[PDB]
Amino acid sequence: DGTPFPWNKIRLPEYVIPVHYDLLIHANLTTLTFWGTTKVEITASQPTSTIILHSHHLQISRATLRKGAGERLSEEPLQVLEHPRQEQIALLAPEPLLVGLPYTVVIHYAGNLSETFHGFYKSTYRTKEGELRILASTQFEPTAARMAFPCFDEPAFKASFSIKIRREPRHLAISNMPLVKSVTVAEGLIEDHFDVTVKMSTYLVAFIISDFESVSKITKSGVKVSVYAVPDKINQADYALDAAVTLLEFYEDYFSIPYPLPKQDLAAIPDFQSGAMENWGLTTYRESALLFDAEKSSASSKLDITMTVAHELAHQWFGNLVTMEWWNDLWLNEGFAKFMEFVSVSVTHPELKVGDYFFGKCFDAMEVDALNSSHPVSTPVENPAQIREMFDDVSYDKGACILNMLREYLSADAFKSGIVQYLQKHSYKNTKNEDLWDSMASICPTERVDVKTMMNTWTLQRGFPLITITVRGRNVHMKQEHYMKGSDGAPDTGYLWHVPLTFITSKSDMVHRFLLKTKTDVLILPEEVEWIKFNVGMNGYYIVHYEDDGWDSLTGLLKGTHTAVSSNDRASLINNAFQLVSIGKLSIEKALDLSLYLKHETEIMPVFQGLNELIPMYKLMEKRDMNEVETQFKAFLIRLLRDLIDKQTWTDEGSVSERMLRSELLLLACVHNYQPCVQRAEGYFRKWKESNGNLSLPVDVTLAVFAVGAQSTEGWDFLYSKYQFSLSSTEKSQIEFALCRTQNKEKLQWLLDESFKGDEFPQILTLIGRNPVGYPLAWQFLRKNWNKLVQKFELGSSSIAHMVMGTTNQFSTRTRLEEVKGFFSSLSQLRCVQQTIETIEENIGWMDKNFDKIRVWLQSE
Amino acid sequence: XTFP
Ligand SMILES: *[C@@H]1O[C@H](CO)[C@@H](O[C@@H]2O[C@H](CO)[C@@H](O[C@@H]3O[C@H](CO)[C@@H](O)[C@H](O[C@H]4O[C@H](CO)[C@@H](O)[C@H](O)[C@@H]4O)[C@@H]3O)[C@H](O)[C@H]2NC(C)=O)[C@H](O)[C@H]1NC(C)=O
Ligand SMILES: *[C@@H]1O[C@H](CO)[C@@H](O[C@@H]2O[C@H](CO)[C@@H](O)[C@H](O)[C@H]2NC(C)=O)[C@H](O)[C@H]1NC(C)=O
Ligand SMILES: [Zn+2]
Repeated sequence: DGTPFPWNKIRLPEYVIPVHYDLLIHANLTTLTFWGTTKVEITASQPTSTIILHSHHLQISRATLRKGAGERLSEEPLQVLEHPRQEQIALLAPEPLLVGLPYTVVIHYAGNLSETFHGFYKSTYRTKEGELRILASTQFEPTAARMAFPCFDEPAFKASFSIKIRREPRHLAISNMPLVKSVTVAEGLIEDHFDVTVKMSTYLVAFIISDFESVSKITKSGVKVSVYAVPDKINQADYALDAAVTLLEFYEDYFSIPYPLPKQDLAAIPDFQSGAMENWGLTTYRESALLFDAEKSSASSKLDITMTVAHELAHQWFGNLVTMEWWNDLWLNEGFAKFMEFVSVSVTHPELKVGDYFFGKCFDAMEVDALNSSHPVSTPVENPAQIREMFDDVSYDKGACILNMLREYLSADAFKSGIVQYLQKHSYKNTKNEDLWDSMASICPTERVDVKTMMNTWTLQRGFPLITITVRGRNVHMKQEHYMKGSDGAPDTGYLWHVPLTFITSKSDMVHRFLLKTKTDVLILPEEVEWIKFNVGMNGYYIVHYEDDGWDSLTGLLKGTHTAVSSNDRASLINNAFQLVSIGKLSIEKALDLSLYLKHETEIMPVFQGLNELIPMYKLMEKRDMNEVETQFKAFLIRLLRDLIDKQTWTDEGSVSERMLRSELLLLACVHNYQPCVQRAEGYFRKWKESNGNLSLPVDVTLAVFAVGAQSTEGWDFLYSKYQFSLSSTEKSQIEFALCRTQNKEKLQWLLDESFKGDEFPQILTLIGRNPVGYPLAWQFLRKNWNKLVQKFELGSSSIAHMVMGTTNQFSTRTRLEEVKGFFSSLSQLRCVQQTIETIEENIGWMDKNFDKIRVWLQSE
Repeated sequence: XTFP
């Protein structure tokens, strides 16, 4: 007979809830199969003779329903129906269950270790001898626990878990809780009974069967922080371990809540596909994201480790102790951890200077949000798997930004208290979006803020506001409007926000709050002010525009003192100035006059904003006909940066931000023939060539000295003979970019032709195309060899898109737009080409708008 | 995670 699957919803019925799972997993890492018995204690809220749960790619051997114990213990068999399309299964009982009476489902199943790195999946690694060894691991977010064991796989059905793993003596098991006892079950078997967990969600259950070494430390709370990894690299886990300990202590103090587990394990999984996952008690990480080698694997690796560990541990409280009711609030989760990365490291590891990274992330978030193709942070997910791919990390970065704006509006300690009260009222339970806001509002400043209503305006609406300030005596007029950057058409939305404005004036040094809830509002000051500046600290997720002569007074403030406002404040001024120059509300003059202040600037964040906005203008001018203005603009840029370039040292000292800036400034100063830098680089290059590479060169200056070393054929042939032998990335790609900065077009065509046959060539085509002398060469070679090229690199990835867009991204003249369209017609290819043609048309537009102005501006000075 |  045929039985209709007794359920037609996407969510599980709400009236049958589990209490406690008893999981027995028995996996075989050489057969790549694993069988299991799971026991689920359940309670029915209503009478029903069917139980609906999740199971995916598991052949249910047999399932039974037990009730009671002792003389009353009863066991019935259960009929099993399977709805694979929905990843569901029904268990049909002969007589309906009794409301509130406890039952126990027992399911015997088996499956295959997943190759797809989802669920209970297999991973491999090679020891330092070539011996290939396997291990099994889990990745359940968002809904893959269905694959390791049947269950109510929704994050609001929290249960306890009693996990038991059958493994060989060779292996070693780890899970969320500590191992209580190991019992020899059979000849080659060993059962690891892990402690019973606290009430948690399914997708955070984790276990690992591996042959890992570990290194452990204990915090003041007695928590045992251990880092597991492969035996070869385990001497690379000291740093991550100390960071985990420090950050665990920080989080215990900040949340005023003890870490809710007895221990905490950071596992370095080989070829990890998700970067890291916050399994309660057993956080997993890509190898590169957790381990640190003496020979610097990267100048930014030792910071990625700290930010990763801070995020993953932040989730141990916010997210696992208190978890979202449904995936439609996952954004908040990823927001908080991401914001906590900033709050925590900023205190724990002050030497890393995480602030620059975080605020740059906010800049990128706004840049995306300002476009028509953007979505609000909070979106109703009807299926977690279908709409978990639609969500993008930029949404989560917004989330963190918004949360920072909020933390700064409300007192910092007010925010902290709201978090403490949120996590205490809701431990071991599930929360909605609005619950955090409600907890935020009930905090008293040591006017009610009504955080709920305000926050809804930022979460439920795409985009952010542009804020315009007009000052007539003591009357400060404020305007808000959806800042939409798309210049195509005139579509307008009535979006309004609750903007938590913050300002400072030339008189009072104190920060002033003002919550703009309407389109227009007026704020009265005690006395006239020399100048005023809104969005103090760059924390709020908006941009201000000063009407009348405000921009003048602020430009004068910067040029006169510039320390009057904070480093971030100056970075904000630059960013907003140019973004407003884009939407036609500020003269390009005003923006350049502003940038003039940059001769005194020492901090990295404003200098980088200024570079981000000034370099592309010069890059556009490179493809331009006349250089009589291009040279003048490059001269203006180097006059700007002359003091800052001189200030820098030729080492690898400082934070990631400072090293990156050092590299940029030195390579820039040397690529435009700055006497001091060119001569020093030639000196380093001579000494390097004398030893044939034996002499160590600072990795931050190697790009400058190699870019100068490829000038004359003498150094160029040397660098080519050197790159031939090298395979390392830092060793080879730096020399590659060096050889691509040559004033000898013969070497250029030689490199093109030879690299076509696989000498690398994907990036080489672009890095050669964006060369001032030979940029037409790279665009003309792609037309005659396009068929062979597309054949070699097929479709997808970034090769095709990086070399098609790279060769046509900085085109200034319309004569070249015709040459792009007449090419791509003769042939996600269409998407790449459409983006490229659109950006070229925008280039010609910006030229038409601003070139004649910039020329005149470059004269007055 | 990705942070991002
Ligand atoms: C996964 O499946 C594989 C098989 O596909 C399975 O591997 C086999 O396990 C058995 C049991 O451990 C192995 O047989 C043992 O080999 C060791 C090492 O040589 C011997 O020491 C053992 O002999 C002892 O036990 C005998 C019987 O009790 C005694 O007579 C003797 O005195 C010893 O004390 C025993 O022969 C076998 O070598 C492997 N490999 C293969 C190819 O069979 C593995 O156990 C499975 N793992 C899980 C977790 O299910
Ligand atoms: C894991 O995959 C294998 C196939 O790669 C499955 O093996 C099949 O099992 C069915 C039913 O037991 C047989 O009729 C087929 O002949 C088997 N195929 C092979 C190639 O052996 C196996 O069933 C999968 N694991 C589970 C738990 O279903
Ligand atoms: Zn996260």
